[PDB]
Amino acid sequence: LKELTKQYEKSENDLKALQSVGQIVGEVLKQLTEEKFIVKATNGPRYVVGCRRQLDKSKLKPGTRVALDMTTLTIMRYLPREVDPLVYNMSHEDPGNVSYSEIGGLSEQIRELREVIELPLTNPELFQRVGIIPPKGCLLYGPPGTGKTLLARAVASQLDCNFLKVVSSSIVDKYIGESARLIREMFNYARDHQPCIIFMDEIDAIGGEGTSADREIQRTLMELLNQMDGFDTLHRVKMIMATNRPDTLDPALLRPGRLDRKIHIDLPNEQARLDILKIHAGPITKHGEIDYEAIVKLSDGFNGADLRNVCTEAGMFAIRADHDFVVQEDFMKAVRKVADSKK
Amino acid sequence: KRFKAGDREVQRTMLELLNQLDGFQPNTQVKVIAATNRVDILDPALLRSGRLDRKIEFPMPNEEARARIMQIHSRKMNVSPDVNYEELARCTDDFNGAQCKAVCVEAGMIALRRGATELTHEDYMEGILEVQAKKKANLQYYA
Amino acid sequence: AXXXXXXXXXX
Ligand SMILES: Nc1ncnc2c1ncn2[C@@H]1O[C@H](COP(=O)(O)OP(=O)(O)O)[C@@H](O)[C@H]1O
Repeated sequence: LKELTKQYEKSENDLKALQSVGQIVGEVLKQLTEEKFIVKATNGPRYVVGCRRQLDKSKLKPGTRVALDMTTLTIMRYLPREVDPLVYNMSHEDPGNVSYSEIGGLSEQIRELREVIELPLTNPELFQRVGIIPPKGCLLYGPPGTGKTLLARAVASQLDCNFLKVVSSSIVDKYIGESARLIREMFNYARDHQPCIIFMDEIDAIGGEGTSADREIQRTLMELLNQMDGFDTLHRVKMIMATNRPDTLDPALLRPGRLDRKIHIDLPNEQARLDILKIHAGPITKHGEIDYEAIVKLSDGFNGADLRNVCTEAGMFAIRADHDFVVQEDFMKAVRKVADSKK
Repeated sequence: KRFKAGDREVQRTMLELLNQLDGFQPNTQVKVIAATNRVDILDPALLRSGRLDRKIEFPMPNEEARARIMQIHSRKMNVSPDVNYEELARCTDDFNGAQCKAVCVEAGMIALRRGATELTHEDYMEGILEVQAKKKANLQYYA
Repeated sequence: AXXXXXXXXXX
């Protein structure tokens, strides 16, 4: 009888369930009085509805989802904000957890970028204690592939703050005013999701003359510049716009509260090649000893992005050969493969 | 890429596919491969970290490749044993592989109109003119 | 160059 009882009791809830009706899910959009709202069904007319007596008058603020009754059209209970990956914004792109230690040979540069970006977000007291508005924005310039993005990605991982990555060159679309609009949606997106490191990729495109299209670049800079030092809201989000060419960038863009700190990140540090390989080499099993030093000179002017491949490409050499890397002979050719074939 | 327009249905299809691709981790036997002829219009989201990131590059074939490519699509035909496929490649430039097949198919046809069985070298060359719509006329000032 | 664009309406 005990087995029959637990199933029978669940069945009794189901008999009640058959009775229960559905609520037309909708969103509130105004509050005319203390008993009247203007609710919109998800794909439905806008009904003027009241709220059930056992509801919080307040909690129902514009934007607050509700599920009104299907006949009374009186709201019966709030609901959480709908969550779907319908977002068009990289914002959800988790940086992923990357420790500062993983970027290699940028101790000073990483230290600086920590200052401007990390500080205003974590210990604002220091800035408000001295009375200066928190610094906002870091301009990371350096040779391509050196790893500007990663440092900007680790900073997000330490702070646990949402990161939005914009390929700046892409934002400059051909049709007029699209280019300003993409920048505008970025900062407007930030207001909704705080705090977000807005990492702009090569910024030479938008910042740095007589043609219709030669002033669209001019307009887009003005939109970028305004959204920073701009009436609206000053905000708490930070931007890490990184370029490859710092002479091109316009003067206004490099200012105290409008993007400061020209952190230079040159090709992997001489010693870094070790650290970078150290941080990027060890993962792959490789019992054999390493003459890293020769790999260092075997890899002069290496982009660092190449160094990541060096070890990985070596793994493919190992993926053929056998299954365990036991020889530096591998990195040598791997260094070549990540040089002549990386040209 | 992206764009209330009527493209908010395909946008759901992409994000759905975007969703699952990141849903499953590597180490699995669900290796994915996708093909596109215009990679300048694809979303950056589609190619970021856990999505099609190692991107395969398909070039327009080189001259040696064209000589080979024009061979594979000619095996099932009775091409004459003296057809310097190499020489054909030299005359066949800026040719996508498919067009490199078009010469083979056109080569067989051109033989047909001439009532031959084996495709001579000339038939192949006439294809290299009719694959690109050109009409070879013996201009006079050459001699 | 810079191209202004019109638009239709799929019903
Ligand atoms: N100096 C570096 N230290 C660590 N990783 C690096 C470095 N340079 C490149 N990488 C690797 O390359 C990617 C980061 O390069 P990225 O930041 O996009 O270069 P850049 O922004 O300078 O063009 C990551 O996969 C990272 O592991």
